[PDB]
Amino acid sequence: IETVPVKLKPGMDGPKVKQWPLTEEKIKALVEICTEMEKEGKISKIGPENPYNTPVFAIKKSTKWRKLVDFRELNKRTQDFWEVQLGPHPAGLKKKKSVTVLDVGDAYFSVPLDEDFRKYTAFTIPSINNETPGIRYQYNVLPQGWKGSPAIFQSSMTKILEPFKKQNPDIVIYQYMDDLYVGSDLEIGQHRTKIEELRQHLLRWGLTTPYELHPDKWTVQPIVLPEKDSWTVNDIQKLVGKLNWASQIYPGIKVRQLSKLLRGTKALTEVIPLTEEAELELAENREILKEPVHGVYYDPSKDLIAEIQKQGQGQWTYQIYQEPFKNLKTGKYARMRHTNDVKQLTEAVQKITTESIVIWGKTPKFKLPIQKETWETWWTEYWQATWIPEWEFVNTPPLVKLWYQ
Amino acid sequence: PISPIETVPVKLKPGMDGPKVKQWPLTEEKIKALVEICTEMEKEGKISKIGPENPYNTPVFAIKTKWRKLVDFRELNKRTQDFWEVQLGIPHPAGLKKKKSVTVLDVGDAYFSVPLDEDFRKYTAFTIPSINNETPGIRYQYNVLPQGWKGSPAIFQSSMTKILEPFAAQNPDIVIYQYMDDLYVGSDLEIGQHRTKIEELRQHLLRWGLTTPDKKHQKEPPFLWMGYELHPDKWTVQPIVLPEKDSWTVNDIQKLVGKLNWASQIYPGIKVRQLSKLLRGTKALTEVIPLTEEAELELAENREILKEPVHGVYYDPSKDLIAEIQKQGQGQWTYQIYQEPFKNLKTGKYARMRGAHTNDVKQLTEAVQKITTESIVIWGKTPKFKLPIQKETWETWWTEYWQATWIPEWEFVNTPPLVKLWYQLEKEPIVGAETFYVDGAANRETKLGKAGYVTNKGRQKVVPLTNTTNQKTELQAIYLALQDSGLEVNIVTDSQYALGIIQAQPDKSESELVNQIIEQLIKKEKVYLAWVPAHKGIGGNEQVDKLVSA
Ligand SMILES: C=CC(=O)N(C)CCOc1cc(Cl)ccc1Oc1cccc2cc(C#N)ccc12
Ligand SMILES: [Mg+2]
Ligand SMILES: [Mg+2]
Ligand SMILES: [Mg+2]
Repeated sequence: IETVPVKLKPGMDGPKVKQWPLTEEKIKALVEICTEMEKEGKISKIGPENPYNTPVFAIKKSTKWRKLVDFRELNKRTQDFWEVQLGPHPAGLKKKKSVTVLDVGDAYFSVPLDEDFRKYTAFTIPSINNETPGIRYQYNVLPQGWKGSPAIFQSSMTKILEPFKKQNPDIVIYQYMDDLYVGSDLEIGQHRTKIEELRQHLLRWGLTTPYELHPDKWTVQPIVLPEKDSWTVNDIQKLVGKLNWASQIYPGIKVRQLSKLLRGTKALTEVIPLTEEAELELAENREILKEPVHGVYYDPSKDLIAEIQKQGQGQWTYQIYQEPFKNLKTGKYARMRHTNDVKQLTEAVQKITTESIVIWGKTPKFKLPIQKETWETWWTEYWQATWIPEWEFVNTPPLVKLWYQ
Repeated sequence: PISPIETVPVKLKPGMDGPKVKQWPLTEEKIKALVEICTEMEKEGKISKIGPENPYNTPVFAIKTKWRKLVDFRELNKRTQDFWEVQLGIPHPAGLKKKKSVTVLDVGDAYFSVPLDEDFRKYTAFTIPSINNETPGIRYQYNVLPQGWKGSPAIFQSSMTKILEPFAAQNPDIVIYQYMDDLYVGSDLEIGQHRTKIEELRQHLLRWGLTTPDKKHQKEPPFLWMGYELHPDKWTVQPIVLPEKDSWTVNDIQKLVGKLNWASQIYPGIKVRQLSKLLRGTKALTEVIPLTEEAELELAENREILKEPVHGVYYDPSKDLIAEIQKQGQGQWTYQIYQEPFKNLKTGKYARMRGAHTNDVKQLTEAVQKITTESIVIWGKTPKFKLPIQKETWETWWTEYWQATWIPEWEFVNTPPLVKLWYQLEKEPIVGAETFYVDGAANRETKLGKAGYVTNKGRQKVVPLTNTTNQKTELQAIYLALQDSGLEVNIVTDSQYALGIIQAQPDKSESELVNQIIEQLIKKEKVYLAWVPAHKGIGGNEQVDKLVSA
């Protein structure tokens, strides 16, 4: 009933981001959703004296349209409030064998928002062909997607969960945005049961809830060298190039014995027997790549970065790092195709972002291999998460596709 | 007439106070004009005479037959809060739905018909000068939205939306667009009752204080609107006039690409690429820019097309939306959108390179993207595409392309020029083809350099190069190996720069060298291009390096 005061950082004005144009089908969906949110008191119409704006999108998490607000700009502009002033990430969640994600964002609509801050939540439902000024609303309650909402609701969440963490001391519960991450070491069937108890405990305390992960299996992919029956000059040149690249990372790699096999000016297609010294050197280089890198630590103050490469045939490689060549994690995502490139990239971005949330508690900045406007047009057609990471668009063609392959 | 509409509250930007700009003195005729305008405005409640305690002022002037009062709100506008930006875009004629009847109402004195927040009126104070400051001047303030104040467009539109809502509620047949101080009303009623519904809306607005033009006094078709001509069955742009000049300034060229851009939304085939290249010398808008031969040809071709007249049709939501694209050459593209085969909603162009080197399929996909974004804005959906490229061509490209790409539903239309891959690099080295180890180098100071090769058949060569960079020489080495090889060649380079540019498989470039390489790659049958790290003694590569360095 009483509201928590909320402030923006020093000398920071609210968000003024532009609403992206939408298909008639997404607009009609937004107008229905908002017409009902207005009847329930959750949002109210606003007048021209509010200049603020945050973009909104319609997506599907099912057959029922859902509304998603891009509070990325408002989040940067409140961040001291929800990063310093309020809310903590546990290191053991990546270790559990099962982790289930529970959407608990509907709990926020039970809590009024500071009347002096509501103007900063303004958003616009666009019209087609600029026929009419968009429909303009702001929020009366805590909105999904604002980093303030979990921070304001934290105390209530601790009270509702405290019974359950009593009964189950070895189960880990981490909150990020509108979701709860619940990790056990239990057998799967026991795990889903422990999850069901928590849902029922949540529901009977007035918190409606509508995805299971296994961080045990994640890892950093070791670099893999080919194994051929007959090598040509081209295969040795590729092999020497890849190993040359890998030695910015692993120091012990040697190429002397391998490149000796190429002394002279030889035809690319010429079969070169792998001498014994060369073969032993290659064999040693395969063992060096088995180990991991040495001095690669997560710094919580620095941004996480995810690069992604298209490998064709539905495979995408990714690396997460904070400083170049110093990968905290690397991976390859696969798609059992009826699929397309944007569905695949969009899906990969959500996996990487979840993985990043579980491991470090924040989302990485993506370097996406796609044309900006193509991304801006189709990303909602497959987006199901309720958060939105930062991204930029790399237009330089990675020639390192082959290496991370 | 002033409105019993509620007022929007208004604040100055935090920590700012109201303007105090002194009133410049005026001629006794201008001073008499303002006294008579202000008393007529006082009578209608639009302004009120204020005491002496108001500390604010904004200069006022007069001009002309009918004199008009004008106020300089620059200083107050700098001090008032920001508002929700009023509509920037405007409706596009190709998006208007066909309607049997359409009416245009101009709201008169629109801003002066709307009340202004009470607490904010003090900051509008102005002053009519007394002759030779003999006595004090007359202090006035506004009670309605001033003309030229920052808030007026947004609060007037806000007020007009609210006013219309009750009338729209009890008339779900009529369609009302608002734009500036106009309303455009469309229906499919019998022109008689449509004249009736118009008369009702007029009276509804007249009750809220909004005067509207007497029927048989309201504009008639075709409407000159934001550079358009709107006929009841068709639309087109207003006539375009491209100057003839012996010399051209930067400013003259901007005005020229401007009008052509405008023309291209309905005149198929407009081109501006060679013209806009001229303006890469963005400088003083006065700097005279000598014209290119390609710019002369472009502009001439444009005048040819502007000679015949063209029109677009309006939109019918039940019919499909369709986009067709044709190549224009030299990297320029043209497209039409339509529902019925020769009745275009609109047309447009696309010429961007967005990079030094590209190829046709990438540009076609970019063109499909620009159309997709435009269709959503204008109609709220994406069209079906008819495109001059076969599925095999596009599938092969988008599958090998490192970047992610969305392929709409489209159909092959067989209308040359078709879009094709002029060449394709080999994916595997070529047996029985000579292997060229290439390299180049230049002195970063003298800018002199050399390109050469060393092959497996024992051939070697070095060519001298003047005023070049390490990067250009590395492509020059590749060009040399193409020139001196048979129809199949394996080339090996240590240049990531040069590899990247060729692996991307361009068919068009800004580089004369790269265009030459492209010509060579087309004439070959099989080319394999391979990379090795420099200065690692690979062999082949080591010998060209020693060669080219000596
Ligand atoms: C005249 C023929 C025509 O447009 N037709 C048959 C169909 C589309 O038009 C409309 C359709 C509707 Cl549902 C409402 C208003 C319309 O008309 C205008 C829509 C937007 C801006 C306008 C600007 C002016 C001026 N000046 C006049 C009319 C406008
Ligand atoms: Mg918005
Ligand atoms: Mg460009
Ligand atoms: Mg070199």
